[PDB]
This record gives sequence, structure tokens and C-alpha cells, in this order.
Amino acid sequence: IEPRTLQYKLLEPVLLLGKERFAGVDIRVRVKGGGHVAQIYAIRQSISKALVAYYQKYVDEASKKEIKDILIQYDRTLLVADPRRCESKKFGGPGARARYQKSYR
Amino acid sequence: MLMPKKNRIAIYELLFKEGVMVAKKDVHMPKHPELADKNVPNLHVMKAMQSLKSRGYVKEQFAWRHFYWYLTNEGIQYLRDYLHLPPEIVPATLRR
Amino acid sequence: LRITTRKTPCGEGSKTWDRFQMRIHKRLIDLHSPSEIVKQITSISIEPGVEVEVTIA
Amino acid sequence: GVTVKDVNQQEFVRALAAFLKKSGKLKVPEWVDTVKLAKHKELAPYDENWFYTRAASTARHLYLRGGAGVGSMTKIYGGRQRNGVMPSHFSRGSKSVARRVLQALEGLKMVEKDQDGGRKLTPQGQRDLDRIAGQVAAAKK
Amino acid sequence: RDKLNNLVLFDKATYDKLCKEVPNYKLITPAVVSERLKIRGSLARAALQELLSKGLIKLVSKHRAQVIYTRNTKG
Amino acid sequence: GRVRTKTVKKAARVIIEKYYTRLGNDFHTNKRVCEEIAIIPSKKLRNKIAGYVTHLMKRIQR
Amino acid sequence: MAVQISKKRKFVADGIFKAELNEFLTRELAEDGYSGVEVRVTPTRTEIIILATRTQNVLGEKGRRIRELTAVVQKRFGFPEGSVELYAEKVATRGLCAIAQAESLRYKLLGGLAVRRACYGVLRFIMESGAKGCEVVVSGKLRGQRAKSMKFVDGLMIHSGDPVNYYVDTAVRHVLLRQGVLGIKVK
Amino acid sequence: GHQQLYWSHPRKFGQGSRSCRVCSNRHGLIRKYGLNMCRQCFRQYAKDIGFIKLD
RNA sequence: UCUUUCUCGAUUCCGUGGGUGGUGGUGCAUGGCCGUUCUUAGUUGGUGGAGCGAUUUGUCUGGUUAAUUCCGAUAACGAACGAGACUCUGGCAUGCUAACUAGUUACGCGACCCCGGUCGGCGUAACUUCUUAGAGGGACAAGUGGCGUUCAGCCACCCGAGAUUGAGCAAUAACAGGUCUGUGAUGCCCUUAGAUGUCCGGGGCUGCACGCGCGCUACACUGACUGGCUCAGCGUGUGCCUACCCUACGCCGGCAGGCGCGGGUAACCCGUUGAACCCCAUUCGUGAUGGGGAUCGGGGAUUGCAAUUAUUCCCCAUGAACGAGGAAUUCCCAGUAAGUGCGGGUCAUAAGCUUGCGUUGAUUAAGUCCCUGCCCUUUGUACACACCGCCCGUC
RNA sequence: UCAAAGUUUGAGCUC
Ligand SMILES: [Mg+2]
Ligand SMILES: [Mg+2]
Ligand SMILES: [Mg+2]
Ligand SMILES: [Mg+2]
Ligand SMILES: [Mg+2]
Ligand SMILES: [Mg+2]
Ligand SMILES: [Mg+2]
Ligand SMILES: [Mg+2]
Ligand SMILES: [Mg+2]
Ligand SMILES: [Mg+2]
Ligand SMILES: [Mg+2]
Ligand SMILES: [Mg+2]
Ligand SMILES: [Mg+2]
Ligand SMILES: [Zn+2]
Repeated sequence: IEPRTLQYKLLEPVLLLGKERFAGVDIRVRVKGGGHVAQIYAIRQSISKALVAYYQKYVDEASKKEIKDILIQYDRTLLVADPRRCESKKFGGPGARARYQKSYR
Repeated sequence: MLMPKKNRIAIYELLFKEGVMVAKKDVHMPKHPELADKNVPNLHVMKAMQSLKSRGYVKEQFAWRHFYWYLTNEGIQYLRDYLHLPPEIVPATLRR
Repeated sequence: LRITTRKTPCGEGSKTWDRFQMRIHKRLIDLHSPSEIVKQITSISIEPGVEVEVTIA
Repeated sequence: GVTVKDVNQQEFVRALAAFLKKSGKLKVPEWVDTVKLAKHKELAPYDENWFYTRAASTARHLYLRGGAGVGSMTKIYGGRQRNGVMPSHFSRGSKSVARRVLQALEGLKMVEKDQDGGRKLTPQGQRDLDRIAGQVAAAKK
Repeated sequence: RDKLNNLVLFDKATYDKLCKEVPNYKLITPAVVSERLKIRGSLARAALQELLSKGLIKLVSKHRAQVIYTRNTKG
Repeated sequence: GRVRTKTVKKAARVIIEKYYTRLGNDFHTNKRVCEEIAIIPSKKLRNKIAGYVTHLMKRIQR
Repeated sequence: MAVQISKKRKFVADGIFKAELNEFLTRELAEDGYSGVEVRVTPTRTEIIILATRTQNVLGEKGRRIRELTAVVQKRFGFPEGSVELYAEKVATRGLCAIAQAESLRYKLLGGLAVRRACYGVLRFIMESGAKGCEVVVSGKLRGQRAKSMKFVDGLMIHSGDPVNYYVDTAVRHVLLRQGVLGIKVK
Repeated sequence: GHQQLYWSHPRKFGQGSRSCRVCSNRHGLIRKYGLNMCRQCFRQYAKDIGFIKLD
């Protein structure tokens, strides 16, 4: 699965929850927006949500809480969203933050 | 300013038939835009109109690149005196 | 529609720039009806900013 | 079975170049030796039978998305004309080499000019794609 | 200030030295052999690809930028 | 920092001082009170008014 | 239509028309008490409202200047004959249209009424009308070579933001005095 | 005659060829969509034209 | 201009009155326009009080607040601007209003692979979940602890999809830094036929022993050389005059560029906005190296009326220093700094200007005012065109 | 529990 350099990033939550939860599912993931890594770190969180929603939605909720809590006890970024987005270059300078270069001499 | 006598009389007639006139201030014009049926290059209309102004016949205003001239009653009466027309007929702005 | 101008008269003040947007909005309505009734609805209820273009077929 | 998405693409191009040579019925151009891959490129392609490698890639892009004309294959196949001291820009591939790769695959029945324009992959082409997919799949397996 | 004047081809005695010693290093990269015996990294890559052909070294991770091979697992 | 302006504060003292009984501690309910009785054009103004009006009601109830 | 012009191009042509008209009537009713324009671009007909407070006085002799203005608009812009028609509407808040009241005052200043008392008088007249405030900056060089500034300010006044766009009426004006040229910044 | 002299220099392209219909200047002509105006008149007339400071 | 002679028919040329023209000089005569101070938290009337007066108090020791934000102390009270507020954007709305120029969920077929799977190959209707955008609605310190008049609220933690989304505008007052070099923007002074006008062609701005500032490229292998693979966001498209449209589909040249039919004036055609990076195997090999691409010979194209100061693009070649930055100095706290490409204005060649667009993605600090600046209080002053100050003696 | 820190066109500030 290219890019193959970012695969273990993809399995971290899969390894965290284990194959027993995901075993009953097969999931294709459609991706759009952002760039390649941004989208990769996106589909990471996406499938873990879809599975928690699967047990919370179509079967009993104790499965949703146990999965979700194991997730909370491992790592909070899985739940707290990255709001981070790329800042635009601004007029009045050569770079992003700088306002134009003051030039002695 | 070299007019053809034909233009002197037809241009005075133009001033009569529409009491008022507008024109772009643009020396570098082959043809006049609003009045493109005749060639009458904008420089011709411009220089004649500034000559009329000089003798009191048009009211001046200038915007962007464009003069704006209001023809006065002295102008209406002078045009009909030159062309020897009756007092019955009028421009479209006078006619109602 | 996006435009970026300088405030300065000369060269010499600061070099300042605008970030001018201009949005242009399109709605469109399709009816299945004779022509005269639609002419009746269309004549009434329009205001200056709006521009209506009705294709007949 | 398997497809291009299933394959690791590097050994894909080497297997397909061998596969197309085995067929030996592409009608390779006369100038394959002389030509350089883009006016913006410096050396000729590393693969010796490179014209076959781009015939593979162009066909496989037409599988990925059909209707890919010459200009279309050059946009997808565009990149940095690293201008050294001047700033970088987008640079199309070479026409003669791209147009002849597409005309080569149009010749040997891999690609087909569909009605209402653009290429679609022909019955023989989709056959060859999944067979060489199985061959390369067996290699990586 | 410093310069690397590396040899393009192995002598026969050096060939015996390779056949003896190189499979003993735990790190076998073309660059490793290049720094120790003052030889080029590219022919070094071809040499380690040759210990592969003759069947002397196991690959850990080769990659366009950087390759790594070793003597096969020791135990 | 979420600090109350003088237009925020004076409004909260006027709200608690005139209708201490209607008001209460919880924001979202006494919000319904504030939007009904007082016509606040902006929702941000409404909600801020209500949140300082609430905490102040707790001050007086204390 | 057969000419089949683009959306993007048509709308910019509209913008240039608008800008030229605003400039043109500012130039026209200086003497007549110009108070803005309103180009209600309706179907077929394009209503073109002169704005003035005393519209019958600014109108003059029997509707003369208005028939020539309607004809002028048609002449330069190329309207169908009688497709565009001008209407000199009464100004809302008749004091505050600055360029009407401020320019008339500019020409009052040019006529020789003192600048302080005249601006005070207009601000007072328009205050009796019920204005919120002003901050009138009249730059130049007066009673001397130095660049002295007059500044007529009163009432509650705000400056920044968007709200100002439809809160503040603004003007920039040159005036050709006997002594020189005077700047006008009307906020 | 004068008719073959008066305006004989070729004006086919560039901001020198076309010019602002306001300024007659060759500085910043907005040529997109045929606006054809200099950065100064544009800054002057943007509100009338409909441009707006959204961001 | 000369010998020379023909048209229209008083329009005009030439004088004189008088205007008028002038990219004349002067933005240090002017209007107007910028930056920085200043992205900080500050500023100003009224009435009353204190002072012969200039002025002060209001505008505070303290708490508090991101905030001259608030509270409370209290000879003051009520106000104003600015901050905030506002407008727009992001986000919560499977809710209202809704759509063959948007699709949708139910199935079936067809070619093949081992019933199904795939397909921008085809058919079955409603609807708006997705899509598009109007109206409404939506989160607030909502929970707690210390601390505090148990006030304002802080800090920390909990609680949560949001507990600062991000802009635009931006106070009073400067500099005697700049703009008459955008215009019939323009004051004053001067000029106008034996002209300082103007028109035609051409030039300098690109003229080069020398130097600087903004910029561009580097010193390589965490990388370059050579193939293949992959998600975008900014965008545009045939014009009043106005010469150049976006472009689908098959052929020709390495490149500039050449021949058939189409869609589109545009959610219909461009266009699934066919980006790079990423990802894989080679090749390079630590080299002034394929690092670096300045300079230029000879030639082929296009852009243009016209380029010598190479129009641009193209083809082959010579190939400076530079082996990671000394005293110096630019840039940065979160998707930021930094890598990397992509687009636009202008736009004939088409981004070398300039201004955006995506894409990958840290360190450090939660602190302080030492440096550098800044803000307040007190203080001294012989300065007040204000330390870029004033000011002293010999010769 | 104190080594030092100088100057600034003649070419026009101002009720
Ligand atoms: Mg690509
Ligand atoms: Mg001055
Ligand atoms: Mg305000
Ligand atoms: Mg001066
Ligand atoms: Mg604010
Ligand atoms: Mg001027
Ligand atoms: Mg010439
Ligand atoms: Mg290395
Ligand atoms: Mg080189
Ligand atoms: Mg060379
Ligand atoms: Mg003393
Ligand atoms: Mg000392
Ligand atoms: Mg001096
Ligand atoms: Zn301008």
C-alpha cells in the first residue's frame, strides 16, 4: 500500500484495538481533500471511527465504549482532532510572517 | 481646424438635432464611438466643439477622459439662424 | 474574482497590497408551463441587483 | 485476480517490457535510440528499451483513466523543469516521444480510439493487464 | 582539505581478501566497504550485488538512495 | 481571554438587578429567559450576557 | 443571444459604466447641488436617479437640464431611445449628503463666507435635521504658505470597521480658490 | 498628406498600446474581463465596480 | 521649399486682443496616497472641585483583566473615541426551504476472473443522506477545586465536536523620508511661431575600472542522476473600440511549432481542476562531483513595426568562486518556522516583477524585560527647531 | 560591592 513508508502509522490503531474487533468488517475508505500525508493521517482516524460507529450503531453500545476507552487509554490524538492547517503567505514580505525586509544601507 | 463645408453644415445640424452633446476627450481616435456612422474623427469633433465653447455655445464638464457639453438656447437659436430653418421644427430634446 | 492593487501615488511610500474578492451568484429556475403564464409571474417581483435571463425552450 | 493497483510498480515495468518484447510486435520507432525523454531532460532513459516502459505507463494510465490523449498524458506526466538559478516550473513531456508511444500502442492492439474521442483499453489490453498482473503477482508472492 | 582517492577495481589478492573478510562485517554497505578499502561506492554496490550473485550476503534493505546488506543472520 | 466588557457587565447587573427572580445559575436555561425578555441581536452577545448573568446570579445566591 | 458574451466579461463592463456615471454626475451637479446617483438597472428601462435635496431648484428651467441629462446618458452609453430615464429624487437626510451639502459649502467657501462659521452653520442645519456626527477635515494652506488644517468635529463618531461603509458618508474634493487649491476630506 | 502622418506609429500591444480610459495611463491596466484600468483608478473605483474587502 | 497650376467656399491660415498648450521647476508651495512608531492599550470634551495663571483632579496605592478589561478604594460625576463590538469566513445542525447544468438508494443484466467482484457499458422510481445555498437555529466559563469582599475572576485540572477559527477595518499624533514620474491630479512663477509647444524616427533608462541593499544559485549520498507510481488548492476560457478564447478527439518536429473533425460564452465543453512531494528498483559515489549553472561562440525557432543594452524558446559546448558560513544580520511558538512545487494580475514570447495557491512538517518558552525596543510611575534637567542636544577653552 | 559610551548639510524650524 503506497506510500509504504507510512504503513506502521496506519497499523498503530489496528494493533491497538486488535484484529478481533475488525475481523467481522471489511472496509473500503474513500479519501479526498488535503494532501497525501494529511489524507493518510485522516484515513487512520476514519476507519477507527467507522468501526466504533458500527458497534455503537448496529449492535449493543458496550462494544463501542470498550473500544473507545481502549483508544482513550492509549492515545488522545485519535479523538482530539488536529485542527492544524497550512498558513498562507502574506503580502508585505518575501516569506510567510515577515513584513517587508527593512534594509539599512 | 480644416473642416469640409459639408461638415460645418452637417455638424451644426448635428448640434441642432440633438441639443446636447457628449464626447470622449481622446486625441488618438480614428473614429468617434457614439457617432460612428460618420467618420468625423473625435479630434474633429473635439476641436470644433472646443471652438464652439470658446465662443460661448457649449457648457463644459470633464470626466475621466471625456468632455460633456450642454448646448444653450443661444446655441439652438444660432443653429436655426444659420440653417434658415423655421421656428416650428425643433431638436428631439426641444420637441415633445 | 480576485484583484491586488497598491495604495501609493509614487513609488516611494510603503508597497501596500489589497486582497480584493468579488463573488457572483447564480440561481436558476426551470418551469414546465405555457409561456404567457410564466410571463405573468416573471414581470412582477424583481429588484435592481437581480438579473433574470429566461431561455424559452 | 490481480491488477495494477495490486502490483508493486517498479518490477511491473520490467516484467511488462519483457512481456512486450516477447510479443515483439509493437513496431518500435526508428528514433528510439536518438531521442531524449524531454527537452527539459538531460540524459536518455535508464531502461534500454525505454520506449516499451512508457508504452506500459501510458497504457496503464489509460486503464487508470481512459480518454488520455497526448496532452493529457503529458500533464499527468509533467514535473519540475529544475531551472537552476531561475525559479522552477511545470514541464510537459516531449511530444514526439509521447505521441509515438501512444501511436505504438494504438498500432499493436493495446489501446483504442473510442467513439466520441479518447482512448479506451481494448479487450486484448485488459487481457494483457491482468495476465501480466498475475505474472508479477506471482513474482512478488 | 580532505579527499577520497578510491580504487576502481579489486586486485586478485584483494579478491581473496574480500572472499575472506567482507562477509565477516555485520554492516555490509557499499559505502562501508568504500571507506575501509578506499573504493568507490558505486562499484561497491556492484560488489555487494556480486556477493549476492555468488550467493554470499543477505539483503536487509536496499533502496534507491541507501542500501544495506549483511552477511546472512549469524545464528 | 474570555473577559466581560462594560457593555457585558452593565447588562448583567441590569438583568440580575431588575429580574433577580427570573434569572438563575445555569446558562442555557436562563438564556431562554434572556432571549425572551431581552431582544439581543447577536447570539454571541446573548450567550455572553447569559453566562455572566448566570455566574452573577450564583454570586448573589451565595 | 448571438453575441453570446461571457458572465465574467459582462459584469466588469457593468462596473466600468457604474464608475463613469458616478464621476459624471458628480461633475454635473456641482453647480446644481449634486447628491449622488442611483442607477436602478431594471429590465429594459434603466432608472437613473439624480439625488438632491431641493430637487425643483436643482432642476432649474422647466426640466431643461434633466432632458439634456437623459439625452446625454443615452448618447454616450448607447441606450435604446428612451431606454434610460433620469429622475431627480429627494435626498434622505438632506444635510448629510456631504458632496451635495459639503460641495455646495465648498462653493460657498469659494464665494467667500468664512470657513469656520459656514461649516458650523451647515453642521448646525443638518444637526437640526438630526445627524449623529462628523469629523470634517479640510486641508491646505490658509492665511499663509504653511499647510494649516481646519477640523470641524462634533457628536459621537466612529471610524473603523465595515459598518462605517453604510454609516459614514465620505468625500474627497479639490477646490480651485483665488489663492490656490484646497483639499477636502469629508468623513 | 497629414492623414498619412498624424498617427502613423504602430500601437499594437502592451500597456503602452492600450491605456486606461480614465487615466490614458499605462500603469496597472486591469485587462482581465476587459476592465482596462490602472491600479490607481481601480483602487479609486473598486467600491463602485463592486469589489469588496472580504478578506 | 521652387517653377507650376487645380478643388471645396468662408469655415479657416497669419497678425493683434486674449486665451490656450507645456511628462517645465518646485510634492521642501499644494490636495490626495504609504510605511514605521504601533498590533501595542491608549486618548479626549462637558459640569463641578483645586490653582492669580500656565494647568491639574477626572484618567487611582491596590485587586482585576489578553485589554485604560473590569472591580472596588475614593473630591469627584457623566460621557467619547479606540480595543471590543460589527461585517465576512471555518465549524453544530442527516433539522426548515429545496434541485436532469447535482446526484441518490433498492436491483438487474453484459465481457472476463475464481454466485459474485469490476466498468465514466445499459435500464427500473422517488428523494435530498451526500451536493449546491437561502432563511432560521447553534456555546455559554457549561463543571469543579484552591485564591478573592468567596465579588471580578486567575491558575491548574476536569467536562466537551467546538472553552481563542481566521481575517477586514483599525485611536490621537508625527517624519518636514516620499509622491507635480498616472492623467486636461495641480497651485504659483515662466514659456508659446525667428517657439522652451507639438509631430515623425532614433536614443538613455540596460552606456562601466569600482560598491552596496532586496534577490537567484551552491558547497552534495538525509542526496543527485534515470525510469514508474500519486491526493490538491489557487485558477481560465473567443473582449464595444481591440488585433490574441478554453479546449475534447486522430496524425507531424528534441524543441519553437504543422493537418482532420467536436464540446463549451460554461456545474453542460476546458475539467475527475489529469501539481509536486510521497512510494518502488537502478544508476551515481564523497569528487570543485551528474554538486553550482553565472558568462558566451556558432546555429535553429517563435514574440514583435522595430531589441546593438543578447525579444523569447530551442540545439551542442567552455564551466568562476563556493568542501555548510568570521565580527555582523534577516526569519520563527503550531500546522508556525523551514523544504517543495502550483496558479493569478500583468499577459505578443509568459513570471525573471509582484501577489497568491496547495503539499511535507519541527525545536523551543507559559518565563522575563538583561539585550533590543516598547508601555506606565517617580525623579533630575542649563534641552524645547527637543542628545542627531546644549555647551567650554587654547591656538 | 562601578576601567569606556565622541561627532553629525552652509542648502531654509516657526504664529
Ligand atoms: Mg506526476
Ligand atoms: Mg507643508
Ligand atoms: Mg468605532
Ligand atoms: Mg521643494
Ligand atoms: Mg473591535
Ligand atoms: Mg498632473
Ligand atoms: Mg517617428
Ligand atoms: Mg553520504
Ligand atoms: Mg552543471
Ligand atoms: Mg558545459
Ligand atoms: Mg535642582
Ligand atoms: Mg571614563
Ligand atoms: Mg554639517
Ligand atoms: Zn488612475
